[PDB]
Amino acid sequence: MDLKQQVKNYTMTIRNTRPPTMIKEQDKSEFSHFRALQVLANGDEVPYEATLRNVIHDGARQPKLPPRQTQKHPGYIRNESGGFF
Amino acid sequence: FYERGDLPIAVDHRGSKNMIAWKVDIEKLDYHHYLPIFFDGIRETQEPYRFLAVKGVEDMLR
Amino acid sequence: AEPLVLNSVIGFGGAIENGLIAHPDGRTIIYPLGSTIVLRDRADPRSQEFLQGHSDKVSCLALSRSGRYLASGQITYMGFTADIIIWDLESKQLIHRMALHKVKVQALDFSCDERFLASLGGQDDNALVLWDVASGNAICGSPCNTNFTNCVKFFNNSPDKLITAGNFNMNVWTYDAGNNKLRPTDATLGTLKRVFKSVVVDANDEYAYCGTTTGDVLQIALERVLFKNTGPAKGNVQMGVTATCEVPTGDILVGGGDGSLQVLRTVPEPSSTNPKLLRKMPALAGTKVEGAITSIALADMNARGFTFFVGTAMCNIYKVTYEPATSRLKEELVQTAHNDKINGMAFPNEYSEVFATCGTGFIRLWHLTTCRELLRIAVPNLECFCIAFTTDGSAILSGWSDGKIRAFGPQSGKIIFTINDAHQKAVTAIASTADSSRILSGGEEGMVRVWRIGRTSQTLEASMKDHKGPVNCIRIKGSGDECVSASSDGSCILWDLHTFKRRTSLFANTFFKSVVYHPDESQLVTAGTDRKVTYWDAYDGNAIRIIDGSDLDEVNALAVDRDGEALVSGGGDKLVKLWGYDEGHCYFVGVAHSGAITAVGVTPDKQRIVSVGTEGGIFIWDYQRP
Amino acid sequence: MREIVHIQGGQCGNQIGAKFWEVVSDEHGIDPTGTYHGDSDLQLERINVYFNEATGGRYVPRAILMDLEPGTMDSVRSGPYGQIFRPDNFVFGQTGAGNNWAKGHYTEGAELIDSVLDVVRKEAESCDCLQGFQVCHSLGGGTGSGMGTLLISKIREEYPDRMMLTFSVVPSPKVSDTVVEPYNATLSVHQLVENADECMVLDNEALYDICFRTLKLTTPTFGDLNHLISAVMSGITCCLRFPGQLNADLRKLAVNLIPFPRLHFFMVGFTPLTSRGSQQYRALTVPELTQQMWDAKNMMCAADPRHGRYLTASALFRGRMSTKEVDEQMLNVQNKNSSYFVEWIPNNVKSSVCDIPPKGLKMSATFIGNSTAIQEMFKRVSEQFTAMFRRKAFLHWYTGEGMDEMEFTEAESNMNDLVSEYQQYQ
Amino acid sequence: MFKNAFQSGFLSVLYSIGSKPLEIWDKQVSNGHIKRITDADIQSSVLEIMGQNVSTTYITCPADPNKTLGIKLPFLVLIIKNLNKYFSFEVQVLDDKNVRRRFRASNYQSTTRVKPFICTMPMRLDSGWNQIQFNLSDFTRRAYGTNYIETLRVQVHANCRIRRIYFSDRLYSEEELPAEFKLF
Amino acid sequence: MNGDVAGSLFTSTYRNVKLAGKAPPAANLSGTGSCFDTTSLSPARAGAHKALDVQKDELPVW
Amino acid sequence: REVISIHIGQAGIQVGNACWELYCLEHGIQPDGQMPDAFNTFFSETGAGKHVPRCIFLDLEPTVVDEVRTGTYRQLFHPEQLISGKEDAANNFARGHYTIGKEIVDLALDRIRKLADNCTGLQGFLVFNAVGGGTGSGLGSLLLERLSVDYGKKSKLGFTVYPSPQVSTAVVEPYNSVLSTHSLLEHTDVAVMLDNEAIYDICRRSLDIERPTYTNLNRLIAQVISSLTASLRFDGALNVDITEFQTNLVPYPRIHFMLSSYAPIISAEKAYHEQLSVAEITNAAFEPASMMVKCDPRHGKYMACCLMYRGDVVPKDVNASVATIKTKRTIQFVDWCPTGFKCGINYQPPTVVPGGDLAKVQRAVCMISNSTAIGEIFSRLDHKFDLMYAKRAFVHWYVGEGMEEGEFSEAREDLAALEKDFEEVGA
Ligand SMILES: Nc1nc2c(ncn2[C@@H]2O[C@H](COP(=O)(O)OP(=O)(O)OP(=O)(O)O)[C@@H](O)[C@H]2O)c(=O)[nH]1
Ligand SMILES: Nc1nc2c(ncn2[C@@H]2O[C@H](COP(=O)(O)OP(=O)(O)O)[C@@H](O)[C@H]2O)c(=O)[nH]1
Ligand SMILES: [Mg+2]
Repeated sequence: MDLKQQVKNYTMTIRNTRPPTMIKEQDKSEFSHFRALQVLANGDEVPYEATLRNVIHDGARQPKLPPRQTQKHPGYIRNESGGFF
Repeated sequence: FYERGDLPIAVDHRGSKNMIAWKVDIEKLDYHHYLPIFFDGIRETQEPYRFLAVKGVEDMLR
Repeated sequence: AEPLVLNSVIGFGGAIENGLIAHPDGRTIIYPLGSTIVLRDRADPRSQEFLQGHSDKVSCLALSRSGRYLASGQITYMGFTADIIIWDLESKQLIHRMALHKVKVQALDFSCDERFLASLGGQDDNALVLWDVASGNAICGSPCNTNFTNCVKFFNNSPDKLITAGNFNMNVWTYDAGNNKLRPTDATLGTLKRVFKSVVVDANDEYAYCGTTTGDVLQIALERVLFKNTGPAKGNVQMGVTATCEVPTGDILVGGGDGSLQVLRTVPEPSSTNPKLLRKMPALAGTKVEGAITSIALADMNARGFTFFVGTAMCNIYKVTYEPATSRLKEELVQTAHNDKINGMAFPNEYSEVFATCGTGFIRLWHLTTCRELLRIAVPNLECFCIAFTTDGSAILSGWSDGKIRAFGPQSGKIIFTINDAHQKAVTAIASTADSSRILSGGEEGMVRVWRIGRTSQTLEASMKDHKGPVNCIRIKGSGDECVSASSDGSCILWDLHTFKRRTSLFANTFFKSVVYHPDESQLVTAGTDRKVTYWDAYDGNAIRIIDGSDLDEVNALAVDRDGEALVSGGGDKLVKLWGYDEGHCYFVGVAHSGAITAVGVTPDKQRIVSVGTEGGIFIWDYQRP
Repeated sequence: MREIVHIQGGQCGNQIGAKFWEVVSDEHGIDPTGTYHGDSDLQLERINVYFNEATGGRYVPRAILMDLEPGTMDSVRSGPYGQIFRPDNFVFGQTGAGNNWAKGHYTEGAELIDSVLDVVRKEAESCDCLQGFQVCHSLGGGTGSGMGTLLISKIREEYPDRMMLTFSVVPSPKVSDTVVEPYNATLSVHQLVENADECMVLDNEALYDICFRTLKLTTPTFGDLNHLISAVMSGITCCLRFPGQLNADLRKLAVNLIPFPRLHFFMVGFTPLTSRGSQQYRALTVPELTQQMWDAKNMMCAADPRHGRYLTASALFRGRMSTKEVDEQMLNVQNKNSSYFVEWIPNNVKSSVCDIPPKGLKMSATFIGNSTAIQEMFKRVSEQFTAMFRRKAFLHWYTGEGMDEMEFTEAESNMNDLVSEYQQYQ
Repeated sequence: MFKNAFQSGFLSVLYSIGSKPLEIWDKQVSNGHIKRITDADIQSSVLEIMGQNVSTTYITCPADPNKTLGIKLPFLVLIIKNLNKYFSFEVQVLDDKNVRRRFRASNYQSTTRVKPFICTMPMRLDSGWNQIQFNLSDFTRRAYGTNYIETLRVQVHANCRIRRIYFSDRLYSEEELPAEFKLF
Repeated sequence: MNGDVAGSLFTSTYRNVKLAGKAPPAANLSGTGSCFDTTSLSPARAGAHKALDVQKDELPVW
Repeated sequence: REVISIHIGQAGIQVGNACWELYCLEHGIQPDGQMPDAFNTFFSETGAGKHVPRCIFLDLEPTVVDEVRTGTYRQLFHPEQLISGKEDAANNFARGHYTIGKEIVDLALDRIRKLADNCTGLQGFLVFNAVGGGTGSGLGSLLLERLSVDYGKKSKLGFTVYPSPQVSTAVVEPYNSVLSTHSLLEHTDVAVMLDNEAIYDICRRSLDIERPTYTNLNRLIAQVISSLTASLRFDGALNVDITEFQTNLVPYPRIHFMLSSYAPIISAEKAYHEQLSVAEITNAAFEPASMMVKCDPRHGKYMACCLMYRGDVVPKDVNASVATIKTKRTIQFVDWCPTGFKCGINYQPPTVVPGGDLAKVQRAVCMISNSTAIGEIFSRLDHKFDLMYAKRAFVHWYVGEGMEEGEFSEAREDLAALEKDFEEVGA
């Protein structure tokens, strides 16, 4: 409707046409990290830095909660006739 | 031009072959500006467009 | 009964303030694991003997200047006094145990002449108690403030000490043996209302440096306790200053709350030709660290540079060399581990030196032989549960708390597929079948689902809801027909692939936790919170024999050898049982995982046993005959 | 998209606002220096409501500080989360009014309000689609009540189509700090009923009472009282800043709670409030929240709601909850205590759910009740005012500055017809 | 961009009252400055572009130079303040022959030239605030036999105080104009 | 265009020294002495730009 | 045969968030918008390997809308379908119908214009709105007015959510509901009521979830919509179209308010429990414990009834079932309609949604009927409407927007006239 939303829509149409990307962010690279593994298996003197490679995905938007309890102990509450839901 | 949306055209979607709801009246329209547009649209084969083009040409000529 | 030799150990607690501490002499680092402190040889990664004795998590550490005596305190259940334990580092023995602080002991500190200890404790207690080290006695105590206080430190002459609030105050306490009392004088902050985190006393007691939560270092002149110019002139640090150490020169190395290190020049200077001093200009903006800094310790004395060991809330020990000649910090992380509790681990079929350990927000691919972690992929804020490889090495399946099953590739960690709704809530068990076309899932709802993974789509086949409790484990057979599901109902169900149906149901008084097939599908071994291991006949279902092993608390981990002669068992206690299969016999090891062990396995080539406990630790054992 | 402009007046307003921006910054995960350091991405999408983005990825608050003495400004920049305010927002006098409503509305206003208006107007045009103005101030002080009240009048003269919240503490005789409390409160009330859209009346006696009984704290410093008021203000705008299953805008709250343009004085509550010693023996369920919510000892006013009727009420929940539990609980409290609601308005309880709880808890709520027991408070002040104004006590520091006696007589008339119309609807 | 938008009777491309007025515009400041100040005659925030050389400092409408906004509205309306300095503004338009002409209205020239790609026009202003209406379609029909199709980009130069530049479809009068587009 | 220029003196100086927190340039106080007594008037000229650069030996050679 | 579905308000968009999840689940469409002829009534396939729905979500707050924009179905919807204003109507009918409607409605209908133009065999419209809110009632009525002046002839299936008698989450919803009904009368052709108390009881009683959120409500409402549109989507033994409800259920041009129901609402364990046949589910679809609107039809008399069936259903037993029911006297019909039933059968069974609680049932029934119980509901709303208007409460918000008391009085007497018509027809 407004100029703000219009430019948002333009960007999002472009972003939807593109094929989905598996990684949100990429640390180092698969090839550079792979070589470190090779020199580790071949011998020694490899810093911990090179072998450890990390990847970050989208994951949930929400913040983190302890899990919600849907049901309490069945002894407290029953449906109209009875039973434990 | 239809994408831009400056054409006063819509589909009735009747039980018979649908007709064109003309927003403005057809008689007072400028033919110098529209007839070439509709006649150029006859080449279309996509379902939403060719029907409008042919029916508009028909109606204007009548 | 004979103890099992303990090979390598990976894991340490970084959440504890000022936890990572080094030995004054030679080669020794020491950090707190779940509820036992762990010594390590600084030179070679060979685990040193642990110091047990704590009822619950250790929450503070302190070392004498000489390095003879060590003190630690724990956090306990609400309403039970926490005790400080003093160890001797020549004879590793609990010498003194003293319990005065109600809930938790906030921090400890030794005197320079090692004649006294200081303990401040309790987010609610807020009482400072002075102890003498000669005997487990307390000299005098005083309620500190209205708002709570974080850290204390002794001077370098040691008649006096200084303490600072969490919230809004700071005092210097002098001790006189005339009244046997503590006299406080509070600092004179002009208008500042800062929230202090850490303090360090100088090498000659002229000033002190306290890191506020606003993100600046505050230099407090001692004796009159008057505040002096603030910290970094080039803006504050991105979070609360949480770590502080003093360089042996006239310098201070401060670690901000977001993985930032800075060297700060402490000598004052007036600029703009004024009586006013300018702010402490940072001599060196050290390179960044991924984790929130919590612990800094000065490791070594070298004329060409100074090395520091830096802990992080992400549990990444870094070594950093500071070269004062050319101002630069170089950082190399030497160990990493899990920050939170871990649950579930995985083994690739007939492959040895790979681990899949997944805690909160993280999947980690470990290399067994050296323990050097290889690959870690993180979903931002989610809880991981049962992790499992596929029988073919491609997919690594992982359940999550939001109810989504995700599969990743072992190389490059690229997510291959996801089920935007596997269950209504967290899924707790996931298992791949030998042909890697089917996948079994179980959430807390108690429903077992089967998914056929197509080459581009994944679809759900019939889903059974026998259980009323959360499914705790799921184990498939060699052939695709049979899978058993163990839930907290007190029942274990056997299912049928060819017809999504049940044959029979094993029943126990207590909820079944872990369940394992005997090799060659002769029998089932089930372990639960009935404290009782149970054998079952695989075919018709019957209680063969009930072993009362580990009757004191619940047993939740069963692993079986590849032939089936031995059987590894975890427990609610801290010991790992190693049974013979045909006979109820023990070869167990006691002293490990200060927190309850949650999963255990044995490598396919039968050389090692691997255990993971409720604290972030993975303990590689040596496998032997039963 | 919807924008709240915060205005703080007087010493109380400035210290409350200091805690308010502290809690808000903690919810949206920005550090006390002004950089985002949260983890979830729910917090990025809704900081445009509260923090104009600044170069350096620094989010500075959209607040206008307003007082007359450098003492309070020092105390604002002093404490933590003080370096995040924009220094030019400190619209600011030099001497101080000090418990003189005439000095806050005729002497110093005439030369300070052009400046504060220019910053407010300039801050309003800094955001695109205004939602409303939100002022926190007192009714007893001079620099807070008088200055803020003339500001309210000028703003409602400028932007008549935007909502208006006033978090105003009111005097109580038991906690009576200054002496001309009725002289300041009456004239402020007479102006707030004609300019403010709705007013969330607070009081310090009820807060101290709450910290004595329910919290069971020993020494309730002002840091704690302002912390509770801060939690209330964060509860009232959780809905614009976070998605939920039943979103309740501020204007949505106004139309549900204001049946008549003058019946807009609320009483506020907040739950859960339990000591540490009892934090472990309690559960986190909607009935546990609701029993505490409708309790008369959890209102933040010195007015017993059982001494009157509820015209309308509203409740804003936060946390992963079950709407069936929410509605049936409001159904039970409406059917059990049927005599305490008014009869000619069915369904007197508007409720809402948000999907994000405040930090440190599992679940929370917030009660806002337009009752007719608030006329007890206004009677309690107007009777003091009459006691003085029969004598003309303290009157000359007012009439000697430009104000006339007609202001006081008209204020008495307007307070009297207001409490008479509350009593009529009871 | 702007090709999938609605493009009703009014379309605003830049407005001086917002969280980010220059969200699509790419500023090019050299020997100059850009501000958002409050003018003393309308009591509102205006965007100010002022530089020594008029040719250096400007703000183009679509940020990425290859990306071009497409707008089919005939009339372009600018609300500017005449500061007795040199000021110009330029627009690209598409004809039916799929060629791109440029129309530059300048404050400091007298002649009116017609060139294959550029039509330079003189522009005279009053003293205070003023809204100008351009009538893109008619100017195209006059400078060339062709007619108007699309407006590809717009760019304004230095020494001007601008606010609410917007397109339209009709030569709207004041009483029929809405409020937020009106002057006072 | 300020209606009253001195209306900003106090607040603006106070703001720079305290609100913004910027270092206040505090010079040219030599010889002012105390209040209640006359400041000894220095012969220096305020306007004059007595830089008079002397790079005696720092001058490079052609 | 294609139908487009628009969603107006906070409720409408969330119901649609469940509906379109179920649709792509049925026709096997992954959420990114591609399959790994039956879909053609909902999803147009543009370009190559891409399916876009025939719907527009519109609202005035951006909150729930960009929740969809950033939720699971980002890639599915085309980003121009999701209209969002700037600020709410906020439970104010006049604010939603005159102030902000005048700017948003033209954009809305000139978006659905090119929707219908891309369509070829447009069957009709079907709208989703809650009349208790501000936008769903205010600009929903404005959009319905302008859609009727545009097309007029076409059927507009309205699945509206009404306020329950005692369970309520608003205060001015009597005002909003009456002013919406004043336009709901003469603009829509077929309007289906869906309350919230009735569905709460259903998921408490049969689905036995004790803590149900709106998610579960929207899920089984998506089941009802899919169950009454599957006739167009799939080929059955006896299929009936959307223009049939226009003909077989509306005996008078103004009496179009339909009580809905659905059976079998059965949990996962009760599936193995109960022997699912046709006679009992046709019985279960008639008891007031399984209807979506909280009212008791025993007080009323039926005018017409329509029964959609899905799954393995032969017409013999449905003939026997409706035979037994027409011979029963526990429910009574009106004298103006001897043949009060209309069956319809489709071959495909209803699908299950992973994350739902409904088990895979081989057959299902969806009843859409006409009665005078609705004539009781409108009196219940009108009674509590005049209670508030007796004191002129809340009127100043509307008048301050620009409206008056004239439309209040005329909407009041309109429901009075409708009540007279219901009591006259029931005789
Ligand atoms: N069935 C169902 N009803 C809902 C849902 N969410 C809200 N409602 C109903 O919506 C009614 C109020 O209108 P809302 O939809 O919340 O908001 P609105 O219609 O957009 O009107 P405004 O809030 O003014 O914008 C309440 O009576 C709720 O019962 C839902 O998820 N499912
Ligand atoms: N809750 C709270 N109340 C305060 C605070 N400071 C002052 N007050 C109350 O404000 C009332 C008088 O307000 P006052 O200080 O005169 O406002 P001002 O002088 O105009 O800024 C007294 O009754 C105080 O109890 C505070 O920090 N918190
Ligand atoms: Mg709404």
